[PDB]
Amino acid sequence: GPGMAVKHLIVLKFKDEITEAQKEEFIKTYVNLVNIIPAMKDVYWGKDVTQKNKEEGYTHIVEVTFESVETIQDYIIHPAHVGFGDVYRSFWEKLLIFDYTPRK
Amino acid sequence: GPGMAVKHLIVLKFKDEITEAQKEEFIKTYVNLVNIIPAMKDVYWGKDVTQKNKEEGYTHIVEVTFESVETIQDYIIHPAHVGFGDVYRSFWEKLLIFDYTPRK
Ligand SMILES: CCCCCCCCCc1cc(O)cc(O)c1C(=O)O
Ligand SMILES: CCCCCCCCCc1cc(O)cc(O)c1C(=O)O
Repeated sequence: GPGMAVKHLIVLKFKDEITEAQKEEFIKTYVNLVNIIPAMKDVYWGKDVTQKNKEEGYTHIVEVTFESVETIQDYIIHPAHVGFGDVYRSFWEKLLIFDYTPRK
Repeated sequence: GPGMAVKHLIVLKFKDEITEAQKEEFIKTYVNLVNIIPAMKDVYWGKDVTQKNKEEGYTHIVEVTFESVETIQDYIIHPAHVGFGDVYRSFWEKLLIFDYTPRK
C-alpha cells in the first residue's frame, strides 16, 4: 500500500519474583510511551498462552509500528526510552529485539 | 471488529550452512501451506535488520493468524505441516513459537 512501516518486535521474560501487579505497572508505563515518543505509531501486545518453549520462558510479545528504521532509532535514544530502562530493566530476565518489514 | 483471533508467531535462526536461496525456498514452500491447511488464514514474514540479540541470533519472523489455539493445533498436526516440519527441521538451529491475542 502507500504507507511504509517497520515493525519493532520485543519478546520478553519477566524475572520469576515479579508480581502480576508489577507487570501491569510495567506494561501500562511502556504502552504510555506513545504519549511521549511521537515515533511510536501503534503498540499491540499479548501474553503467550501455549508455552511451546516453556524452558526458555518468554511470555510477553509487543509489536510497535514505526515509519522507518530511522524513527526506530529516535525511539531507542529518546530520554523516556532510556529512562524506562533505568527504572524497569530490573524487571526482565531476558529480551529479544527484532526490526523487520512484514511482507507476503 | 470485535473478533478475538489468535496470532501464531514463529522466530527462527537457520543453520549457518543454509544458503540465501535455500532460505527463500523454505519460506516459499511454507507460505504455500495456506492453500492446503484450512486453519491457516494468512502469512506475513520478515527478515530482521538490526541484529541486536548477540548469541541468540534469530533472523526470520513469521506471523500467522488463526481462529483459536485449537485451530493452531489443527495446523500443527495437519500432514502437510508435519511433512514440512519433518523434512526441513534439519534446516534450523533455533526456533521459538508464541500464540497470543494482540491487545492494546
Ligand atoms: C507488553 C510487554 C512490554 C515490553 C517492553 C520491553 C521494553 C524493552 C526496552 C529495550 C531494552 C533494551 O535493552 C533494548 C531494547 O532494544 C529495548 C527496546 O527495543 O525497547
Ligand atoms: C519465514 C520463515 C518461516 C518459518 C517456518 C517455521 C516452521 C516451523 C514448523 C514447526 C516446528 C515445530 O517443531 C513446532 C512448531 O510449532 C512449528 C510451527 O509452529 O509451525
